[PDB]
Amino acid sequence: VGEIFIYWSKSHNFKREEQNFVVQNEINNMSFLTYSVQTSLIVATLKKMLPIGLNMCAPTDQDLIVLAKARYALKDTDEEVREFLQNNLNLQGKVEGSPSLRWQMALYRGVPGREEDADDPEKIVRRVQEVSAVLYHLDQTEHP
Amino acid sequence: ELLLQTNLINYVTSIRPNIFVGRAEGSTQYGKWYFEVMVDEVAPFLTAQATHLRVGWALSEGYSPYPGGGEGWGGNGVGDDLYSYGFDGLHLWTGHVARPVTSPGQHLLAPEDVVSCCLDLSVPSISFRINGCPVQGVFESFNLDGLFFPVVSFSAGIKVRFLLGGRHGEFKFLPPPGYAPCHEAVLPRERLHLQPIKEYRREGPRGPHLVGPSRCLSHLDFVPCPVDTIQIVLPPHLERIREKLAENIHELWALTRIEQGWTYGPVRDDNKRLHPCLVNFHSLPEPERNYNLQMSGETLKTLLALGCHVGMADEKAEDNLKKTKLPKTYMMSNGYKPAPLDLSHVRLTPAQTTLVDRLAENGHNVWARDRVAQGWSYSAVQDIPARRNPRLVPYRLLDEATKRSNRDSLCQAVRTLLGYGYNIEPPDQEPSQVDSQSRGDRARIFRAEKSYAVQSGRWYFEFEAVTTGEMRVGWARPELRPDVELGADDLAYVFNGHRGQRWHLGSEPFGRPWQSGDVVGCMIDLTENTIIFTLNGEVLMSDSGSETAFRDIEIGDGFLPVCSLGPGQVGHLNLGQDVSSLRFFAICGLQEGFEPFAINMQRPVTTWFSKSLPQFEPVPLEHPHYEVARMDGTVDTPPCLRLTHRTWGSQNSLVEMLFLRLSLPVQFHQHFRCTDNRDDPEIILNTTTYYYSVRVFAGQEPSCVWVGWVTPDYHQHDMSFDLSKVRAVTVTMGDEQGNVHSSLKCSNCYMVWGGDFVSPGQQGRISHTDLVIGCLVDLATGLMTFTANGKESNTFFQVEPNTKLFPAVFVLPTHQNVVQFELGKQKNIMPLSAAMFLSERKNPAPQCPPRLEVQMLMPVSWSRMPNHFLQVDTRRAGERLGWAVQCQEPLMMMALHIPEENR
Amino acid sequence: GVQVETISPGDGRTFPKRGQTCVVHYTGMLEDGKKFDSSRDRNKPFKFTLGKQEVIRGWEEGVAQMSVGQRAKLIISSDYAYGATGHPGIIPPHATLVFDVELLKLE
Repeated sequence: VGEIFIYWSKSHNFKREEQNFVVQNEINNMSFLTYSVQTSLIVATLKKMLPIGLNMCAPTDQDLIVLAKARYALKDTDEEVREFLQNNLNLQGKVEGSPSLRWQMALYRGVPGREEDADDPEKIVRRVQEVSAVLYHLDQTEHP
Repeated sequence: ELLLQTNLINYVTSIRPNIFVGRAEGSTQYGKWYFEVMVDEVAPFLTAQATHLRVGWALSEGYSPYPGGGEGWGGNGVGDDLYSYGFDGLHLWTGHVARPVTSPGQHLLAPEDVVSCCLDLSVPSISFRINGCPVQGVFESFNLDGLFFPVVSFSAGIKVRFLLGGRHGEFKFLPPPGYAPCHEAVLPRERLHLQPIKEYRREGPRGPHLVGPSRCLSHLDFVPCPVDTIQIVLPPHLERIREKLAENIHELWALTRIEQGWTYGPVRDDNKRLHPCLVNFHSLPEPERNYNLQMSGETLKTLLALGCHVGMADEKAEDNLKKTKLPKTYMMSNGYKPAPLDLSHVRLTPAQTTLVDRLAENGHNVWARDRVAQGWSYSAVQDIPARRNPRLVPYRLLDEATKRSNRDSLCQAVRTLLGYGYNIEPPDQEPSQVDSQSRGDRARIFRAEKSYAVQSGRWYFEFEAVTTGEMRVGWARPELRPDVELGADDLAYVFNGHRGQRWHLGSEPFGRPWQSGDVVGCMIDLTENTIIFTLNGEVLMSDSGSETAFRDIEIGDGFLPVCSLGPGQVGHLNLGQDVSSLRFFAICGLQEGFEPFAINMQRPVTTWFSKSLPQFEPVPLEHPHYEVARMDGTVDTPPCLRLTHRTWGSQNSLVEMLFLRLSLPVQFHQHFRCTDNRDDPEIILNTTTYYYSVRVFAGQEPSCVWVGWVTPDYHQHDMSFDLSKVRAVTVTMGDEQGNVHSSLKCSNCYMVWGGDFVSPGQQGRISHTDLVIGCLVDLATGLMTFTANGKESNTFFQVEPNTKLFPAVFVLPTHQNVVQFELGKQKNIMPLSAAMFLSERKNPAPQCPPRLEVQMLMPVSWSRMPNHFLQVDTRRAGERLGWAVQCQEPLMMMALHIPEENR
Repeated sequence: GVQVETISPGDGRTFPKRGQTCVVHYTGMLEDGKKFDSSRDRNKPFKFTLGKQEVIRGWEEGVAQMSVGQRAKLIISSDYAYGATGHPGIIPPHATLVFDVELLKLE
């Protein structure tokens, strides 16, 4: 769903085509949820799936997510952001830094099975790059 | 007397069995009651303050001792107000006054002491016995406008046992002749046990539960009030049926008898199930057939009286009606088969079923009224010789078993009517809003302390609804008022999920109602200025479909978690100090970036609640309706404090009882003395009499004004106030053989009704003159007198030394100009200022300093909740040991005492 | 003050004798009912020897009438109390004093 939303944001014809479809068919997006960018199911579905995506990002990764969002603002390719995170594996939110990263991290540890994960730097970069891209494009969408 | 005083005091708590007894005209309740309390362990000094332990009686409505600080120096228990009457081994306690009482071998309640309490509601009187030895003192002539219950008040360090008789504690001494064990007063629908009183808090599996007000019975709830039926006149077309209805009900009755196994026999042998009346209704004896014919006639007459319209519809159906076949086995020695008319076709409508309920209720109430007139009374254990019955209670209080046992017969009767083909129109059930309570003042509001107000960020908290009734939860501003409903003004954004509404400056449909056990998650996002509610993790949406509940919220001074529980409601507020305790934070809010409200606090968040104890507070300078003017003294008038009604004679005008006092009291001396219009210097400088007047302005009906004094512990916000509502009691001490030594009258309101001074001719017509009522107090003798328009009145009062009295006026406004406190004087009589202020003790010139001001009684006020509560263990020790109450862990508090107000 | 009213009974036999040292707890209140002193607040019994005029005449005469282990209320008139002078800052002039006294032991 995130890749589809990223396409919706990048490509620009797709926006007119979605809008024309919805207006021409007079299908009420509100009925499905329960015309406008908010009504657009492409962004609504991703906003609904987003928590499930953030849930695979450990709290320590928030600063890396911000950095990756900065790169995507610089208009770097996915590979460029992947390499950026790979080399800047450091700059990772430290638990002692703030109490927030303490209680958040404790709760996150609490979830069963979240002990072997985050062992793989490639895994961390995967997840940070993906969620950062999604958040960046969602930002552009929500604030024109 | 000027600086605020501090001291450490013990927490005190009260425990009662669920036994309630009272008196009312035509009530079904017995008058005399008896119980005992046996003391197993007492630590005289578990802390630096003496251990508290008092036993006695209290009145249902009014005895509300909240944990913490109250009257006097806190630690309020039995006898610390005029609603309870207690005994502590050495003193009789009432009105926060302890009066020593003689007894053989006096001593403070100690281990192995048995206190026997007797309550005779006929006199009325309360008496005590210590280890069987009479206590030479009695309470009498107290108010009887509620239900009385046994009570023990205590501090930490006790273990006692209620002995209520029967299987709930065997009495150690024989009850005095005529008194009944208190275990007989347990209502049919309830089971005996020990409970706290007016609790706003309790423990539960996951933490503390907040509790709303408890619905309490009234002494008038035991008065059966059936609808009159003698004035009903039976119509002929109902009369024709009356007979056949009697026969049909008899057929059904005999059918049930034989089903249960009744056989026909000449005499009442229930052991052998013999039944002479099992013979046919036609063969039934004439008196009995007629008796049944009556009950039928009463049934139809009640149908009419309720307002039901009954009319013949179809004679064809009546003809079609066929008696059901009866098995030959059903033939008993009666030589008859009680054939009932098969009414299977007949269906009852829901309104008809409610009607059946109403008929059953009316019939039972009529029966109960008749038995009460005979002289019967209620009792958990039946006693035919004593005219005590387990059913002689108004229908509403009966257990389901008997209620259905009656509804069955009534429903069969109405079935017979419908089968005979009668249109049965229930009355139009015109709505009758009971409004028994003030809604704004009823539901208890619990909020976080103001210092926790959040002005930025994204905050989350949870509220589990243990019950499914009226409860609201959300975010409030720090200046939230305690007497307004949540969300009725702009100071709170809340969600009320009994019907699914959002509340802010009014109601709007939103979300869906919860069910028991549902957890509402409240989120406030101050970066977006929004408020969101989730029910069991799913965001609640408006009808429009918006996810948010409120938008465009001004930050102002911040927001606080708030909830309100209506009567009989229970909630659980989880502010998230233990993030694992939250049940849906992960599901919704954690990834959205909301933080639990109390995530990083070392200690639990302090809360405040809306205490419904009326208290006197200064009249607000911006009150929408009431204005007070400080009038300066002139050459011919003294200083005055005048009251006016700003919004009189207009739409939105508020017209209700107003209870006013003056901020400062006059205090009587410690010891009372043993047994042209210019003041005479020596008389005026040696007088101990002080004066103040109240001018009721012309147009203000004197019949709506009460003038006099109140003591520091007046807390009655009675919208229908009368001098008969004033709390009063008499404490009488005597020797072993009577010979009363003293009889003191105690009260908290000393007033004269303005209607006493209205001329009999003037009555019924508005006057054009002012009514001036002067009040005189002798601080050296304890005497209080009143004058009206210069004429001395017949009302006088006597108070004890050290008594504090506030000038007071209770008025129902009927004009724009209502009343005026005139702080003047009389010849050789000093003004109030001379008694109120030490520096003016010898100054005859009237004054009204800034500290002297008008205060009004406000019904609700904010009160801090203790962070820790006494741990009381209550359990049934045994069928002979009784019900044990235990409290062993000490708990103290630092109390700040306002000297002038004695609280 | 001095008039003594029992609260809890003592042994009823052993009474203080001149020269003995009495150990007590007490809680002092003005006749109005305002606390002004308490040994229990300091959590340490007060010890005094009869006949040495260490305590006011009210105590001297009252504690002498209490048996060991007895708790009692002593009501002391001003004349037997600090009297006209009044312990400045604590006791107003011409004040009657009410004490709640437990006589723990003699020594």
